[PDB]
Amino acid sequence: KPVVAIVGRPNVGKSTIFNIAGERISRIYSSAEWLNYDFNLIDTGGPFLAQIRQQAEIAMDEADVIIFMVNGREGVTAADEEVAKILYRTKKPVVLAVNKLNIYDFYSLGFGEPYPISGTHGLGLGDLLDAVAEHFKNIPETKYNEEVIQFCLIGRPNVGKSSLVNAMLGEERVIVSNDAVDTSFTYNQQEFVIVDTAGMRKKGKVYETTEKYSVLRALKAIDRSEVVAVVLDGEEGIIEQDKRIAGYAHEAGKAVVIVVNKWDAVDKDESTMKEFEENIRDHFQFLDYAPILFMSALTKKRIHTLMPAIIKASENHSLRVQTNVLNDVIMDAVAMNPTPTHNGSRLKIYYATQVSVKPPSFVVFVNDPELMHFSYERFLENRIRDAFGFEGTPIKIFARA
Ligand SMILES: Nc1nc2c(ncn2[C@@H]2O[C@H](COP(=O)(O)OP(=O)(O)O)[C@@H](O)[C@H]2O)c(=O)[nH]1
Ligand SMILES: Nc1nc2c(ncn2[C@@H]2O[C@H](COP(=O)(O)OP(=O)(O)O)[C@@H](O)[C@H]2O)c(=O)[nH]1
Repeated sequence: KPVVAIVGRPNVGKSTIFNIAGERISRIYSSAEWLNYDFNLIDTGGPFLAQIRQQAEIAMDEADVIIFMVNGREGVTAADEEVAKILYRTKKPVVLAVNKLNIYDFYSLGFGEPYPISGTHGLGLGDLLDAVAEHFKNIPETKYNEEVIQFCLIGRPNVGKSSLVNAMLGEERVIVSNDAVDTSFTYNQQEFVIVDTAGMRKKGKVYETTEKYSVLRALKAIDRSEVVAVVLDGEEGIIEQDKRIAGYAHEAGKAVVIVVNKWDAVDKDESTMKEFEENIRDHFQFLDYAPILFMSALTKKRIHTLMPAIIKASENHSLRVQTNVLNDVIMDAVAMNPTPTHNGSRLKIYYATQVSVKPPSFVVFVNDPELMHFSYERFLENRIRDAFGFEGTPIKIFARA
């Protein structure tokens, strides 16, 4: 079922590698017999920059996974950087392949680990194809246009999720559209989809006789979303079940916004809001990046703040940083906070780059990864946040030799 395209400037060796393909499906090719993997290929044959652009465009729309190819003998070229600069506009997985041949500043292209390959005898192909196949189980069951922002609202039953969605969808800036498990709409003319509103529209038809299926349904909604709105009940406060879904959204690397509903019903004061906020921070210690919003679906108070926060969390989730700035910020962290020694060896940081988006992920090339301690990693994380923002999203840092 899965579809794969190969993209790159001309003369990097795409034809040799492509020619992994068996027989044409009458365009689309099936994978050859020797491959222990099951997928289809899409051809992209059919001034210099605009004719490269056509290929990448088609690949981005149809392919589930994209192999980005460069030439090892040339190194990274501006032409490669341009193809890179197009491929940034997709949320579909890209895997980088270095042909003809060392593997240092291909990380600069910003797609992570470069997989070296030769086409004469197919050296490196196993590793490449394993890397591509790993993405197959994360392919969207339901497919939307690239522009659409997908988010979910999850929480415990009777926290007012349905009320919130109806309160949100009844605003002047919103236009509701017209696979009716999801709700489509625009807000300030941007397209959005709320994942799994069917499970939210379930009651009235069905008695929910146990939470265990609701929770598993919510985990699946999360898998499909870029932003997760975790809704807490203002009246009752945080109980133990709240933590599970939220931890899952965090571990899955999704953008998160915390929403406290039913704020109309708490006995307010300036102190009451700040106490509830710090209580969230104590119970949800892994969601420090997540903004907290107080609103009432009932009386419509501060409902207008929800969509701007989803947009912003979504923007930061997809943010791609410049390498020179990134390395300046990390060297500024090392200068303000000298690295801890380890018996007799000090951590040295050579170079940093971004390896992916959604969530933002960074690789730091070091001496030895073991000397990079959890606490110092957290320190780098915080320094990265102060320089770039990143509100609403987790970020990942990995040290590599
Ligand atoms: N030495 C070496 N040369 C290669 C390899 N793969 C491709 N080439 C050469 O690079 C050239 C570029 O291939 P090309 O047919 O332009 O593929 P395109 O990317 O679809 O244009 C080919 O003529 C190959 O001879 C390789 O693994 N090793
Ligand atoms: N006091 C108060 N009650 C609310 C608010 N929002 C929803 N409710 C009530 O909470 C109950 C559960 O609402 P529902 O939308 O079914 O929550 P869901 O289980 O998350 O879908 C309903 O009876 C609503 O009347 C609010 O902002 N304030």
